[PDB]
Amino acid sequence: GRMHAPGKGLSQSALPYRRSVPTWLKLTSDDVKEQIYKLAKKGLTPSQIGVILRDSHGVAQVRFVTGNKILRILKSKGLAPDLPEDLYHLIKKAVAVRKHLERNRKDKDAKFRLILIESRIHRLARYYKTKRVLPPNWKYESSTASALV
Amino acid sequence: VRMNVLADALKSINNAEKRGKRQVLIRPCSKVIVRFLTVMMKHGYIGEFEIIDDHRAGKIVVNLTGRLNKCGVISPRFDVQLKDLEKWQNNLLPSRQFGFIVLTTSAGIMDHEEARRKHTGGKILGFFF
Amino acid sequence: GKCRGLRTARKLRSHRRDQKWHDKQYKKAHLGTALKANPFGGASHAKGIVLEKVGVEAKQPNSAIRKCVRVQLIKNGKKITAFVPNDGCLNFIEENDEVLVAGFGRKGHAVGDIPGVRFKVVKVANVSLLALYKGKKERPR
RNA sequence: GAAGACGGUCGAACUUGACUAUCUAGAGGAAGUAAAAGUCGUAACAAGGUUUCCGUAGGUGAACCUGCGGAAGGAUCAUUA
RNA sequence: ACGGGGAAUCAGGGUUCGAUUCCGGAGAGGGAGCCUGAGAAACGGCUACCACAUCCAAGGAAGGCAGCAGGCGCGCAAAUUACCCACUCCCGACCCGGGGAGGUAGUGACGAAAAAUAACAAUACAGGACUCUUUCGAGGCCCUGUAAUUGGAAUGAGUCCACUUUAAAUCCUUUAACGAGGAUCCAUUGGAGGGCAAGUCUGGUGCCAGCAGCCGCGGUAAUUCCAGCUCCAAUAGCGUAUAUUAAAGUUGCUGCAGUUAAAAAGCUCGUAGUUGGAUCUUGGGAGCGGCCGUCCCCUGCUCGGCGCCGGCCCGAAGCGUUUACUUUGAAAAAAUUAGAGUGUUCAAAGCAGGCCGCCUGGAUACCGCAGCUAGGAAUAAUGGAAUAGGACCGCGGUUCUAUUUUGUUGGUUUUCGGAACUGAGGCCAUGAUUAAGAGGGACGGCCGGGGGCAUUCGUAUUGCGCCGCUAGAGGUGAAAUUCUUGGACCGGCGCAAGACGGACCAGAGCGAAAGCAUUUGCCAAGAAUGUUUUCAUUAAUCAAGAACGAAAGUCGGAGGUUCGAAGACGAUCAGAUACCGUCGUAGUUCCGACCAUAAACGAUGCCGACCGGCGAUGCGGCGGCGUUAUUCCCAUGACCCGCCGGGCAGCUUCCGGGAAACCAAAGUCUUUGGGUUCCGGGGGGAGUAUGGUUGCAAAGCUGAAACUUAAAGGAAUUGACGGAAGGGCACCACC
Repeated sequence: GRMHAPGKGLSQSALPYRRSVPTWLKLTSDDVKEQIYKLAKKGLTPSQIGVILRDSHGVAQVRFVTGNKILRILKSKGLAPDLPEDLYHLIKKAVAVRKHLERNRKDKDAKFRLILIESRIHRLARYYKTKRVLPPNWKYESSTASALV
Repeated sequence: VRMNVLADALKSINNAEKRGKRQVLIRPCSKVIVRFLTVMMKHGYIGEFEIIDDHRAGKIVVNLTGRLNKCGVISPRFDVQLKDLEKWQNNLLPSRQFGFIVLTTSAGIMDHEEARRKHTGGKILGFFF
Repeated sequence: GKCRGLRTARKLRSHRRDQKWHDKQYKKAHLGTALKANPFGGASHAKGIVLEKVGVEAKQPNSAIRKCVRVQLIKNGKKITAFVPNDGCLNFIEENDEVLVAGFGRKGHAVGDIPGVRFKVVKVANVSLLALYKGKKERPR
């Protein structure tokens, strides 16, 4: 069951049993990391990196090929973003909605969906403060939000 | 959401045996389910089972007789002294002649009758008869 | 119970505590309003002084005249219509007599045919109304 | 070394006013409940003779009536290329 | 409301009580202040004030029973103005005195224990064993029961000498004498319709009197009243009123309920609260009994004893992830409770007792929680290294520091111990469990009357103008009001305004709910599917707080086509402030601000798991003969046949449940425990009064009590009934 919907969807990605790398994949773990760096430098998220990789370069899971996963490869060298991509995207969506709702006070549905998105943010913020990957001093305020692109 | 995985298991193999199934898939898996089942097996209530290893939590497939009248969880896992264990088997089993409260002691997950002779109480997991 | 948490003692106790007030038998005993408005002030019996002898018309079905006695209670100064038991026992009650008065049986609820009379007369002038009815004691005058 | 006095201190009490917990008197008003047979009707139960009911308005001797939206607990589980 | 030890009840949980003899506290009419003393804020000490009250030669003096008696008062409610220090202890200078503390009697149906009110025979009698008889009857060797029948034998209630008892008595025990046939030395209390044991008896009354906890009885054969006889129940007791416990699974932790009986917030977000996925050690070594059973072992570094040529085996300290949990240990006043022993004559009790000077007891258990202790490490929480200030290693630098140290005594820095700051190397297999049929986020092509802003269209309606022809038109069950030769209604062309979005339109879709339907564009949003993308427990539900919230209604604008609360009429009618009709203001519409409610309904909280079958439909995806279109193949649409997920549904089934109606959920519930929120407790009074709070108002949210009541209610069955539907019959119906 979804967080802020009645939806009981089951559209999950389903990894195979065999964590063992396939045969055909000729790229060594280092050249995969080198290509991950090349994608990160272009300005892509670990989500967008992983998609571009498995599509055009036949690398199912970076964790399967290498040891580690894409953010931890970004983070080790310091190509990772300061605030997480998923909490970035909710703040990005909240600034989009709030801009729409500046000149559309009639749009009561928007206003309700804003409160649902605000709740997704506060909920993730609270999680990342327990894991100290955000400052304890940090708090998403909608007036301070437009600077956080 | 799913919170007591041992509840999902015992209710699913209870539902299944009431229906008359020869075996039943119980599609999350924990070490506590596996110890509980081995206790039900040692007293011959269920048949020799099978733990399917995916690389997540397992799935178990449990051969059934028609001996298991009911298995069940006690949630929450109440603490049971050796004093109190009479009052549980008094109100939670269908007789003194059969039925077994499983309770997780320090010694290990086991029936109430071994918790007597080992002289160790602990937390009631469930029961079966 | 609808919260079987191991750490839920106060919700379960504090709910039960709150929902006991929705019981009648509890709400009655555990407020002053039932014990204050009680004409006897929570006492079993009560001596009072007859100020008139009163015929009360029985209920809808059956139809006699129930011979009760209007009483000024001593302790409170409160007004009570109290029934007089067996056949021809209102003949034993001179006016301005100190009568000992009990409940009727239903813990301050109206009994049988008698509308809003919760009390019976037990003794009259400190002589028992059963003893007068059986003729064992004679009325001291 | 007694009385006694000044000052401090603890502080009962008293006067004055306000705040206030309970009990009691109350012209009049306005309810409710209980009666064996009061008056005007017939609102409701049968499509109860305008289907009933909900919310909200206004109105009227009275039950009530009417507007607007809703419900079936409807008097239709259906009405035909 | 003094607290506790405890009391009652009691399946297991509980509920109620504890003023009351033991512990601790407090106070001496209310407050206050203090003297003495080791100890007092003392009151059978003092000092004031307040209240009350005593004596008075009227100047003054004296008071504190919530000590023992006793009195008044208050009440439903509670005893003698007794004897005694002999017991128990206490005080004193004290073997010696004193103690209303305490003991002993008196009153005492609070309550508890034991336990008389007759037993036995002979007779009439009757029922049941047996030879015997069809039936009767015979016998009673065997029984058993009843008659104010008779007969002795009984023993204490009482009376009473004596002893014993005891401070002196009393009671008890012992014991002379008296002491029983209507054993008058006289058993009551409540009942006898049902619940509920026991009269359809007799006399009286006649819905009166009365009974009656409830249902009911009473109006002339009363099983219920008032009595008589009789019978029942408990019995020296039994009834009544009231609190309270069980019964009450009608407060529900064990363990209740919430579609319709009372009950799920209108809907969603949301913080504390509560609950929270899987995962991190196992194999064997040693030994016994007849392959299976029961045991010991699978952390490491300062001080000495089973020994040995600086250390090997082991003993005792001290550091050792932190908690819950379980088991053990210490410790925890008695009295009570359980309980061991023990003939108080039995018993309640008691703590004693037993043996021809001796022996023996005065045990033991339980004492939630919190605290202390030591094993176990399953379950649950918590932890450690991820810009490496990370281990385990040995090394080289720097600030301050025990002295064993120069034969005993003058100046030192050192090794050495020991602690900080810090530089490099090696070494670690060097450090990140998995990626939930949990969740978020990205991505992809879709999808939808989802929302907003704008744009656009369509008839129709009303009004207006023009043209035509004619007298009616509207309206109703029937009429009337209204319009109308100043041309209405009608027909044709236009114009204007404001509503509204037919048919397509579905048990179809979307939305949290309320809600959402002309075209087109913009705007952000969204579920579902697809995914070998990413984060990696981020979650579920939720007091506080919050968003949205039909219609009506309120305030200020704009507009006013239709419809139409109020109102004006016109009918119907007995009346008709209504249903019907013609006008018709507020309103209906738009904008800004309130209001926060609906049968806001699936009358059904949300999340999760599991348990039937079937064909449909909507969205996405995937696969498969064929037909058709873009024809020129493709690949996409449209059908076709399947599968998968998610959704709105439907049919069916003895899954199972339920009071049923019914429900694939309302099931997986006495075989009762997956998580969590709200909420119900017979009907009324009442969603009322009152207080708060929100609102301009209308009102909303929270919300009693007195009092009243034996039912109100749910589902289903049968009948009657209908101003419901259909079928059928009849010249007591019609044709």
